[PDB]
Amino acid sequence: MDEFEMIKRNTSEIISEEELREVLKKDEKSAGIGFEPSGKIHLGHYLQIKKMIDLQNAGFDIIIELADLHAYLNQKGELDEIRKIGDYNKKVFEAMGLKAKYVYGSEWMLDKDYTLNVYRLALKTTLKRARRSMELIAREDENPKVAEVIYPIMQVNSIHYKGVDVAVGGMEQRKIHMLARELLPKKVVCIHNPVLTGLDGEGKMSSSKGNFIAVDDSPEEIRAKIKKAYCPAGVVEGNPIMEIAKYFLEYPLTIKRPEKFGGDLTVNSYEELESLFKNKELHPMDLKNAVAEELIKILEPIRKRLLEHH
Amino acid sequence: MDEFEMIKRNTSEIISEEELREVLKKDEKSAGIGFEPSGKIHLGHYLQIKKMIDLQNAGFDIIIELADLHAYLNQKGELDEIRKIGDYNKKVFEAMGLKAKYVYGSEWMLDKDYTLNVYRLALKTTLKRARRSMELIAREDENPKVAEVIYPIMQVNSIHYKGVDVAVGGMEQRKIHMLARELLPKKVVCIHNPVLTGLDGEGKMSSSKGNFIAVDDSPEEIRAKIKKAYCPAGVVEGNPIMEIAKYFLEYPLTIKRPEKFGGDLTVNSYEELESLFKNKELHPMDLKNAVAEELIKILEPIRKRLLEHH
Ligand SMILES: CC(C)(Br)C(=O)Nc1ccc(C[C@H](N)C(=O)O)cc1
Ligand SMILES: CC(C)(Br)C(=O)Nc1ccc(C[C@H](N)C(=O)O)cc1
Repeated sequence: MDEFEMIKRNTSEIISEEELREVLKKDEKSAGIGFEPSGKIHLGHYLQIKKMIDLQNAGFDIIIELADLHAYLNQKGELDEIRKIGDYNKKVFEAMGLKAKYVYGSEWMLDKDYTLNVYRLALKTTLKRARRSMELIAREDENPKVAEVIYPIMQVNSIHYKGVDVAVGGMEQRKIHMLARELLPKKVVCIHNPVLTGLDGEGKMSSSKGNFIAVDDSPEEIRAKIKKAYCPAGVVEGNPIMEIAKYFLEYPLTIKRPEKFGGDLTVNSYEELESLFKNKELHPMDLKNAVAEELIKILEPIRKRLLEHH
Repeated sequence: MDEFEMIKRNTSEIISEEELREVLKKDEKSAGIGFEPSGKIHLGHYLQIKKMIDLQNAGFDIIIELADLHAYLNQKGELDEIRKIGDYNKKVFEAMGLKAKYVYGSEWMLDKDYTLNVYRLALKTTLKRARRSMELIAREDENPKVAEVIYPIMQVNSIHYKGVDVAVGGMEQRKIHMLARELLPKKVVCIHNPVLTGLDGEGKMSSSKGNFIAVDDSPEEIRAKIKKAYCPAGVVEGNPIMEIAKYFLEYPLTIKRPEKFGGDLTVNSYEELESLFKNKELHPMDLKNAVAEELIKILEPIRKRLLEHH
């Protein structure tokens, strides 16, 4: 692959491709993503950090916002506690191999100039639009707070303030990103990563829904989680195990199985793996076993770096 | 009257009376109101400044917020223009005889501490509540902006930040004030003045509805405005002319009229005036003539101070 196709790989959408082409030519180009600090860092975070790495390899300076005020506004607790978890997440992202500028949003979100532009943007952001942009982000609340509609403006403002050429996020960030593209003088290139399905297939992988594999889960726990995971034979869509094979595993992939079940199977691409699964040539139990053992090897250096701290 | 009854006079409500009693005892007590800067200063503004004067006479230090960022958030234009009109309004309020601390909201509304508490309060203010509190304040907008729900939080925050014991406003400010009483550690005493009816009786006196008498209107213009004004015989409620007699005129009041219409009439109180009007003992034309001529004499020193600037 070339640089553009390496950035595009395993993304849901790039907004837009020609604009990304314009960016790649620059000697200096920056790319940002922000994370509300999370008690566990899971495969959904890893997918996005993997993509920030792809950009760093393509010559981007990477900015990681530890979004403490966003988490505060989205009801994750008190600021000092959120910042502690932010610092923990930083260590995890470094353990994943991302050397970047890790910044707390509150480092600039209280500047007078920034705050004035929050108010400028509030004047151009309709309440309906702001709520639409938060539908997949806002913490469930039967009595939604004003903080919910401040949140999207502040993300747009930070895209403006930190001056990134590229914003990266999960597909759930797309409407906030389409606000930023509409409201800001410089249109940011937006790279949207897929939203992983949760292990039970009930919804999306979520830190608060307990349907995730954490990057520092133990081998036994990964095996237990994958064993129980939704994985209907032949079904690829909404299949979290097929998702993990697509987004995290390396190919060629040797799938070990007994000779009585057709013997070990070497598949050279996820597309062949999908073909072998769509028609029950590969059983869920054998897919799960290989997905488990290979995911373990992938996360091992991460877990190990984190374990060494003890 | 004593101090409490002088403050209460011609108010719609005091929240609450016992709390105001506690305040009056203090050697130092402050009272605030804020005005979005307005191209014309009208009898509605004067009624509130008259009440700030009542408080100043009762030993309050008065704070007048020229609410430039509020007007900005409520779509009155650009900040520099709004501030010009703010400075004009200050001159008008001084011409009314109020010597006070006149402060632009933007002087403190961009402080880091203030802005952080905006976000704290956004977490405790529901979007429904915030919109309810703005129903009589927000500029008409088919596509309401996020600025609309930031506005009420910022007013509450300023009540907190500027530390007033008493907040004064028209009845349309009551729901914002009931937020401040619920959210802030120190419960502010709220003094609500009536909302004057517009001259056509169609609604409330408004700077943007052209149904007002401005304090610097010329005598001929006051007469023309009062002549055309809604004033049905016997009807006192919603009658702007009866309102002006109640809130602005001094009693005893001599009402001049021809001998053929019963001759000049001296009424010692608005209550007697209301009695003489409820049963058509006093005609609208005669009420209007006296209300016009006496309102002119009341506003004359104000108009004159303002004219001297030319
Ligand atoms: C400033 C830059 C460009 Br790094 C940026 O994109 N900031 C940002 C991004 C995402 C989030 C949280 C996010 N909405 C979520 O749901 O987790 C917060 C802040
Ligand atoms: C800070 C203090 C205590 Br002086 C205060 O009350 N500020 C305040 C009051 C009213 C308004 C505007 C008002 N909502 C309107 O509709 O005109 C803006 C700011």
